[PDB]
Amino acid sequence: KYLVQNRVTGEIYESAQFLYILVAACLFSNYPRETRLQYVKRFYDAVSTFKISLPTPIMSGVRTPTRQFSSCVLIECGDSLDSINATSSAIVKYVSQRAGIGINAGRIRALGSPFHTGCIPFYKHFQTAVKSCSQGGVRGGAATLFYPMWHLEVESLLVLKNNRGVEGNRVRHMDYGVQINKLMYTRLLKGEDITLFSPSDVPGLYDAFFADQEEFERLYTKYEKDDSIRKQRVKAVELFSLMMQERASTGRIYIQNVDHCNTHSPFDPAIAPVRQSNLSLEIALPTKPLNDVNDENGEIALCTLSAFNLGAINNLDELEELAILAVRALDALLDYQDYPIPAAKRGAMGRRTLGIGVINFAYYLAKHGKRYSDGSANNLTHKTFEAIQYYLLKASNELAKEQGACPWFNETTYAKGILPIDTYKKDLDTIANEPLHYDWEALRESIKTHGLRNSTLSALMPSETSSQISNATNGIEPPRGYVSIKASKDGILRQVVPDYEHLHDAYELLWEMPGNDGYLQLVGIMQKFIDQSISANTNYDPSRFPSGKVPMQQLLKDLLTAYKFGVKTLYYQNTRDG
Amino acid sequence: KYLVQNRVTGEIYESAQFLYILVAACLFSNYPRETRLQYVKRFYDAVSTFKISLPTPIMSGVRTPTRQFSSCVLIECGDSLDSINATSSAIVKYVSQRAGIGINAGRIRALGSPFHTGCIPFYKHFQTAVKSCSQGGVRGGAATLF
Amino acid sequence: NLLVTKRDGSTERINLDKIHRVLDWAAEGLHNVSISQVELRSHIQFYDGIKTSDIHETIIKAAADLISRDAPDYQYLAARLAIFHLRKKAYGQFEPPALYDHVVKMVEMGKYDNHLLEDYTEEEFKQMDTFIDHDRDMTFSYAAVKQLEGKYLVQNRVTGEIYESAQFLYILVAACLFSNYPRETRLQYVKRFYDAVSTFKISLPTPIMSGVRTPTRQFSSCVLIECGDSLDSINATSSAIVKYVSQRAGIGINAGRIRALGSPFHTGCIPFYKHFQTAVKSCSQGGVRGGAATLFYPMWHLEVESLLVLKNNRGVEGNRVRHMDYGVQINKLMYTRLLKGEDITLFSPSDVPGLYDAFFADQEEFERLYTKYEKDDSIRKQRVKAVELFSLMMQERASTGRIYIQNVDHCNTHSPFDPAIAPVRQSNLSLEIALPTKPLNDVNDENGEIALCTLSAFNLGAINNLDELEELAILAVRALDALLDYQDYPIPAAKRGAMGRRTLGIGVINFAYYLAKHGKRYSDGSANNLTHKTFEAIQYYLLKASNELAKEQGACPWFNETTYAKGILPIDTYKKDLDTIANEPLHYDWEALRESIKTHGLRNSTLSALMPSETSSQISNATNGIEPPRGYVSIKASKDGILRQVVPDYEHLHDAYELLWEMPGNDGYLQLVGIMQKFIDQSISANTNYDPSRFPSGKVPMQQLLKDLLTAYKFGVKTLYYQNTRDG
Amino acid sequence: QIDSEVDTDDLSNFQL
Amino acid sequence: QIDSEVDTDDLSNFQL
Repeated sequence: KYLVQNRVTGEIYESAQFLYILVAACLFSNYPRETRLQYVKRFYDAVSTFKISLPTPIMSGVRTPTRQFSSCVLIECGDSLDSINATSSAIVKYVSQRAGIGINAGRIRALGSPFHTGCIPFYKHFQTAVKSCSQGGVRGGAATLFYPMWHLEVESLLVLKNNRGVEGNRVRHMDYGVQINKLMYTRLLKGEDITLFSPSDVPGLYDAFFADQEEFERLYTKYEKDDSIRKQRVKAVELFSLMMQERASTGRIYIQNVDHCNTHSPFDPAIAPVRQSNLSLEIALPTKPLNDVNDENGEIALCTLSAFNLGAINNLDELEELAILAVRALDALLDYQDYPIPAAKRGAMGRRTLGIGVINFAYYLAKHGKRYSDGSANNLTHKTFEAIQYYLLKASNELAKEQGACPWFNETTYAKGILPIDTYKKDLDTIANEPLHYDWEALRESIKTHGLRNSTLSALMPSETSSQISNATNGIEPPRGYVSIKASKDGILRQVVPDYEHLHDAYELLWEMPGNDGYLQLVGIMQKFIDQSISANTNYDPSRFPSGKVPMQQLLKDLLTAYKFGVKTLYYQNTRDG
Repeated sequence: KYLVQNRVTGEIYESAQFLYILVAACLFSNYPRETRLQYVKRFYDAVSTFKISLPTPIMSGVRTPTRQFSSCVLIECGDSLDSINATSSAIVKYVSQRAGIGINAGRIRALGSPFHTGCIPFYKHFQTAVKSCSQGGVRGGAATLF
Repeated sequence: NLLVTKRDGSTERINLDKIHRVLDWAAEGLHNVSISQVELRSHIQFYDGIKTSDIHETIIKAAADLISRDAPDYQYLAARLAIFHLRKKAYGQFEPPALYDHVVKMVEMGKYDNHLLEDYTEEEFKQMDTFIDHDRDMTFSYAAVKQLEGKYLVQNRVTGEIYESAQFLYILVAACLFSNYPRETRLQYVKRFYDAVSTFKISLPTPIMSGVRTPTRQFSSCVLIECGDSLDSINATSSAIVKYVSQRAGIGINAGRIRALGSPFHTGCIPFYKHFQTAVKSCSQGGVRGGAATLFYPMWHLEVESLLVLKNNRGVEGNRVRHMDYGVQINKLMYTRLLKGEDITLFSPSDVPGLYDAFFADQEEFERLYTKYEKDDSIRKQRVKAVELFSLMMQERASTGRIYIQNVDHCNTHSPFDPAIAPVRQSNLSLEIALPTKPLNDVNDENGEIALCTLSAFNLGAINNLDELEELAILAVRALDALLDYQDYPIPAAKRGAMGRRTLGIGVINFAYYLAKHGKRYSDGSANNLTHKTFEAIQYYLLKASNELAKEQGACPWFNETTYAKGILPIDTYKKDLDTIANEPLHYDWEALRESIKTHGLRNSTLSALMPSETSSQISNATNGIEPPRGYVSIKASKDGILRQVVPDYEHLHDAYELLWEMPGNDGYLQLVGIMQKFIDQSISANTNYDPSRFPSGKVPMQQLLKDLLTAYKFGVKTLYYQNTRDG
Repeated sequence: QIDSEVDTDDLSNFQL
Repeated sequence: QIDSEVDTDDLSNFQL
C-alpha cells in the first residue's frame, strides 16, 4: 500500500528510498535554495532511519499527482435540517477520500419536542453517509458520534449497537462517545439523581457544559427547580451502569471528559471550545456548525499526523532536530493539500493544527527496565513527555518567528502566556516528582512575543499500519504477545517485538498487568504535556475475577481513576477471551 | 384528519361547511370583485355536494397559517457526489413536510467503474433520507426509486 | 503527600511506614513472600482521599492474589493482615480488651448470652483470660479467616460489624459447654478444651462454631424422620421437616412404607414425595439454594422404577421430584439375584406383612417371607430382571451422581443397636448417620422418635501420636454430651431420641494429609494396616471416654437397647472379609473394656461417624474428611475476590500426596472405607469416582459400576454417597 | 455418558 | 459477561 504501483497490472515502480527522498522533496520544495536541500537531506535521514514515523496517506501519496491527505475530519452539526444535510454532505465528500470522521450530534433536539421524531433517524442517516463509499456497506468508512450524557434521549442512544433489538431503534456500525463532566460524576458518587434535558429546552446549558463548569452548575440546578421545563429524572448509578454495560460488551462506547478538554487545553473555551473528538479519540479541536456544505462561516477541524519512534532515538536531545523537521514538514503539507469543503480549509489555515505522537513506547520502557503496571515508569514518562512537548513548542515557535504565527493564534491559551504546565490536573503531583528540565519560563516569553505557527502540536494516536514499517510496538500500547500474527494473500505474516532476544523478560505484555491503574497513571502523566488527547484503552481479563465476571465496581473505579488523573478520553475496552 | 382542532386537548373548533366555504374563499381570494364570490359559491357547491374531491393536505391546510401543500415530489439524481448530496438534502426537506417521493437514480454508475463501490450504498443513503423524519424509521415518509 | 480519610470521617497524611511495618510484622517467619511485591501491587491502587479501611482491603487482597503452589505462605501473610484488620474493626486497636470487660459489653448488646455472667464470676473471667493466647490468630490460613469473618464471628449482619475475635469465640464455647461442671474441675476442663480447639486438634461444626455463647439454642444440623403409611403420619413428617429446615437442619426422610399406586393412597408415593420436597424448600431463598434432604426407600418397592428416574431432568413435570436426593436400600438377597442372573420381585410394602421389618432386622426371615410371597400369587406383584433394575439405578446414579446406596443388612448386622428392638432403617443427608427411628402420629406424638446427632472431628494432622486421642476423646465426648442438655428441641419425638440414646457422631479431617506424611497412598493397599491402627485408636478411646462418663454421670436411659449392653463390640460383628486385606493386630485392651462396658455402660449409644467436612476443615486448613484432594490448590469465589487454599505442607509433601484423579480406580479407597467401618458406630460418607478418559471412547462401563458396588458390599461398606465423574 | 456392558457370566463369580 | 456489583458506599469516598 505504499510503493507507487499499478493497482491493475500489479506492477511496482519504485523502492523505499525513492519514496523517502521524494516525500522530503515535495514537503520542502518551497524552501529557499539557501536551505532547501539541507532540509531535504535531514528529513530523509530522519525517516529512512525510522526516527520519524509517517502516516499512510503521506506515505503513499506525497510525490504523486494526488493532493488528498486529510485522514481525519471533525464535524459539528447544528439543530436544523439545513445543518443536518450540510453535515451529511460533508461526510460523503470526506469518506470518498478515506478520511475517518468524528461527528458531534448532541445538539439535535429530543424526540417529542416542539424534529418531533428525534435523534435516531438522523443518526441512521449519518451512518449511511459514512458507509456511502464502502465495499458493500461493511468494511471501510468509519465514524465516532458524540453526545452529552444528560441528553433527554441518552438511554435509547446507549443501546444503539446492542445487537439485541429491533431494526428501527439501532445504529450498529458507528461508534459513540458519551460526554461527561465533574458534576455528572459527583451525582454518581453522592448516590443522587441525574436530570435529562433536550438541549433545545435549556438555553445556555450546552454551551456551559463545555466552556464553563460553574455556569453549568447554576443553569443545571436552575432548570432542575424549574418544572415548566421538559425533563426526565434518572438514578446516576443506573445510567453509569448502562453505559459501562454497553461499553463492556461492545468495547465501542467511549468516554470524553469535556471539562478536562477545556480546563487543560491550548484553546480559550470562551472563544473556541473543544466540544468533541475524532474517530480514535486523540484529536481535540474547535468546530462550528455549518448552514450549507459551502458555508464560509462554518468550521471543520483537521489535523496532520506524525510520530516519534522512541526506540530509534538514543537520548532525548535528539528530539530538537527531529521536532524542527517534523513541525516544518507537516506545516508545509497544510499549504500543499486539497480541501474539498470550505469550512475545513477555514480550520486548517486559521489554526494550523498538528498532531505529532509516539510509537515504540512499550519497547522504550523495556530498555529502561521499567513497567506499565507498578508505577515504576512514572518519572521517566514525565521526563520523556516534557522533552517531547518542550521541543515541539520550540520548533513551532522558531517557525512563527521565521514565517509568522497562525492567523487565529489569538484564540489560544498560549497567546495569553498560559502553558500546559500551568493547567494540568493537579493530582498528578501525588504520583510523580520528576522536576522540569527545560527552560519553560524563557519559552513562555518567546511564545508571548512571537507566538506559534501551529495552535496544537501533540496528540497520541494509535499507529497500526505505520509502526509495522519500523517494526515498533503500537503507539503507547503494551504488546499482546511477543509475536504478532496476520493473514494475507501470501501466507501467515509474523512479527517479533523488537530486540526480543535481549528484552523478553523486560517487556510487560498486556495480560500480565494485574489491572489498569498503572497504565492510566502514565496516560495522565503524558496528558500533562499533550495539546490534544490520547487514544487510551481499558483492559480486562475475566479469569482474574470470581466466576469470570468483571464487576461493575471495578469498571466505575477505573473510570473515576482516569478522571482523577486528568484523562480526557477513554477509547476501546478490550476483554480477553479464554 | 381534517377539522381544525387541538393536538394537545382534542378540542374541535369547526364544522365541515366552514371547512368547505373557507377553502373556496382562500383559493379564489385573489380573483377580481366581479367574479370572486361567484367563484367561491360555485366551488363551494361543487365540493360540499361531493362532485369535486380534494386531497388531504388541502382539506386540512387551506384556511390555516401553514403553506405546506405539496404531497408529491420527483427528483432526478445525477452521477456525482454533489448531485447525490443535493438529492439527499432535497428528500430530507420534503419528507419533513410529509411529501411522498419518486427518486430517479438510474444514472449512478455501477460497482467496479473507474461509483467504484456501487449504487447500493447510495440507495441506502436515500432510504435514510426518506426515513429521517418518521417514527423510529418506519411510520411516515415513503418513496419509489427508478 | 497523599491523603487518607480516617475511620471517623477526617483526613491526614498517608503513613507509608506504618503500612510497611504491618506488612513486615505479618511476614515474620514466612518463606518465599515478597513484601515489596505486595507494596507495589497495592500502592498503585491508592488515591488522594482513600478511606483507611480500603487501604487494608487493598493490601489483604494484594497478598491473597499471590497465593500459589510456588509461594503457599501468602496464605498466612494475607490471613494475618486480615486478622489485623479484624482486630481494629472489633476493638479500635490491635490488642483485644480483657475478657470480662468484653463479655459484659456484649451481653448488654444482646449479642452474648447473659447466663455467662451468672455462671461465672469476674475473678473466674480473669482466670479464663489467662488461658487465652491471642497470637494463635496468627496461625489461621487466609481461607480460614474468610470463614470466621463470613459466618462464625459474632457480627451484626445488618451493619456488617464484627464484634469479637477467634480466641473469644473459642474460650466462650468452652465456657458454655462446661458451665455446669463443679468448681472442682470446671475451669481445668475449660482450659484443656480451649487448647484442643484453638490449636486445631478438635474440629467444631458450624452451628456450634457460630452459636454457642449467643442467645440461640438452635444447634441440631441433622434430623432423621421415619414416615408411616397413613395421612396422619405423612402430615406429621411434613410438619417436622418445615420446623427443622426453618432452623437450617439437613433432613433424612424414610418414606419406603408408603403404599404403591393402585393399592386398596390410590395415587401412590410420588405426590407425597413432591410434598416432602416443598416441605424441605419451604424456607429457601426462592425455592432453590438452601434446604436439603435425602429420601430412602427399598429396592423392592413396587413403584421403584418410577422412583429411580425422579431427578432425571428428562421427563414430564408430574412424574418428577428433582431437588431431593434418594437412597436406595439393598441387602444380600437383592445382590444374589443380580449375580445369579435371576429376577427381582417388586411388592408394595402394604401387601406383604412382616416383609419390610425383616428387610432391616432379620435377613433369614426376609428370605422365607420373600420366597413365600413370590409363590403366593393372590399377592400383587411385578417381576423384573435383576440386571435391568441394578442397571437403571446405576445409570441414574452415574448421570446425577445423586442416587445413593444403603446396605441395610450391614447397617444392622454390624451395629451398636439390637435390630430387634431398635433397627437402623435409614440414614441422614450425607449418609454417615445411622440411628433408630419410629414414625409419628402427629407433630407432637410422644410415642414417635426422630433421630438426632451432634458432630465433631479429630484433626489427624495436628496430633503427633495416637495416644493424644485419649485426652481429646474425653474432651470431645464430654463437650458434645453437655450440648445435648443445652440445646432446644422443637419437636418432642426429637427430644425423645436425643435424651434416650444420647447419640454422637465424632469423625475425622486431614486424612489425605495424614496418609501423605506417613508415606502411604489410597489406591495401592499401602494404607491398609495404618488405617486399621488409626481407626482402632479412635474407637477404643471414644468408647473409653463415654465409659468413664457413664461411671461419673450414669449410662444413657435407653442403653439396654444397644449391642454394647449385651457385651458385644464392633470388633465382634464386622464383615469378616476384612481379614483378607489387613493383618494389623489390635493394640488396645478390648477385653477389659468389654467388661467395663458390661458393668457401667456408655453415656452415648453411638460415638463415631465419618461426615464430610467442608466449611469446617477450612478453618484449620485441612483436607476434607477422608477424601483425597482434587488438586494442590482449592479455588473459591466470594464478594472479595478469588479465595485460594493450598493443601497443607505442599512444600515438603507434593509428591507424597495422591490427588483424586491420580487413582487408577476405586478399589483402594473402598478397602480403606471398609477398614474404617470395622470400628465406626454409624457410617461413612464415601464416594465413588470415575474419569472417562481412563476408558475406551470415554464411556464408563456398567460392568465396572456393578463391580465397584459389589466390592463395597464385600468389604462391609454401609452407604455409598456421591458418584463424581471428571470432565475434560 | 455410560456403556451398558453387563456381562452376567463375569459377575456371577463374585463371592459376597 | 459482567456483574452488576454497584456499592454506593464504596464509591462515595473517592475524591475527584
